[PDB]
Amino acid sequence: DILVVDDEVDIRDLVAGILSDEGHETRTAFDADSALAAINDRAPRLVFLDIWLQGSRLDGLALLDEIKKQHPELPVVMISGHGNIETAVSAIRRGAYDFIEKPFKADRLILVAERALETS
Repeated sequence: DILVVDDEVDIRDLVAGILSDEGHETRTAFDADSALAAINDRAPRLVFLDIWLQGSRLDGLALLDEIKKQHPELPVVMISGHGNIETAVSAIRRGAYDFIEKPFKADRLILVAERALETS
């Protein structure tokens, strides 16, 4: 499976839509509790995780740490905004595979998803 964790419904729908159109089965979550429950239900192949997760008990990086602690082999790709490159590089230092910055194109998203799925 491939889990998309983002409180921003528009970006989450766009990401899930692009990946589903490419032939991947997608699952969505909107915070730390919904994401952790979805992974414990069935471990996904890949996770796309928003760096903020506004309204969540745990923000994107605090959730990344939790996912990495519980599932070290599970690749996590961050999704960030303009001016967040230092937070995205901090996420890579903490185990994130990569990051994608908004506004992003579909081919870029599929490429990073592809690249993350090969390292196994």
